[PDB]
Amino acid sequence: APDREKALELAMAQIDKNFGKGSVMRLGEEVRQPISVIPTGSISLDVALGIGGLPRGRVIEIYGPESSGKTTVALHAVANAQAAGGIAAFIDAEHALDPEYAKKLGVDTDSLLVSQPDTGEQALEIADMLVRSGALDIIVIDSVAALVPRAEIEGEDSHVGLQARLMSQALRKMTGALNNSGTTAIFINQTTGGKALKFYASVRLDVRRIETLKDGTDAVGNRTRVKVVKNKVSPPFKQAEFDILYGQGISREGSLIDMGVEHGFIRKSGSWFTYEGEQLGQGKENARKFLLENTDVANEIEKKIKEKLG
Ligand SMILES: Nc1ncnc2c1ncn2[C@H]1C[C@H](O)[C@@H](COP(=O)(O)OP(=O)(O)OP(=O)(O)O)O1
Repeated sequence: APDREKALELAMAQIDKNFGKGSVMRLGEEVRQPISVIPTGSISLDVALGIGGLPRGRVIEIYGPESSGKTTVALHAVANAQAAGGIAAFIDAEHALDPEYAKKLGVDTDSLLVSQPDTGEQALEIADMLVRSGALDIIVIDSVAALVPRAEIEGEDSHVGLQARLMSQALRKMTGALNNSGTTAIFINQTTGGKALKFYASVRLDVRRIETLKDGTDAVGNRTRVKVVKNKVSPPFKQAEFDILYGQGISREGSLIDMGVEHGFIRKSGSWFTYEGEQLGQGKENARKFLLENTDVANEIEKKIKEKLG
């Protein structure tokens, strides 16, 4: 009887000593703790990730439909890793970034590095050496797909001299660097030229806009769902949902009203949210309005919501 479970252990462990940690996991295991971790400014996602945020020194991929949220996450990530004496670098090859939105998200623009490569090759070289300086915490590439080769942009084919070669290369040599430097790297998507990225990424996130969050009126943002389809640091397949308000981004408040009930610290006495006797208000975003101004109560709720997990 114990020979099986014990033979599986000697073996299992054997697998880690040859191929790393998360080589063989078990969807249940809570096995743990890597101090280094950048909170995504989404308590929700953070636990779904298992280790409470994006691992540092690992390459990451956030993919999905347009306008779902991927970059809003990445930018929150920046802001966190940044508000802790972190130095971020945003290699922009889409010319889409909006500093006024980034600021409201807590990002330090003035101190944010911004490269606007010309060739895909350039971007990955600049990113590479820039990560080798071991000075950066996080680095994000906006749009994997928009990293076209020097050739495709000139004339010199029919697919052969590839992008999904340019990707395998840079990814190969840059993967190591990150390990040492302990810099964690976010890549945005929408394979294409990937097929190599999907393998490297120690964590892959499948983002998608589920609901169209309205505040009675009609528009305020939208509900985003995220499935962590690959995780070599914790158990995969967990998922999370959070609110994104056209203006502020991931709703901290909302993120609590959700967790607050999914964990009983708040009661649904019929569309009427309540916490320890006193009422928060009727209507999901009416309670967020309560949790907004009353930070004391939220601090305790967040505090209790955090103690109930880890
Ligand atoms: N500058 C902005 N001001 C206000 N809301 C914004 C802004 N940028 C994005 N949003 C809001 C509106 C959208 O419903 C939502 C989409 O987030 P966003 O981070 O742009 O997703 P994304 O970058 O993952 O997707 P994409 O693949 O199209 O690049 O966020």
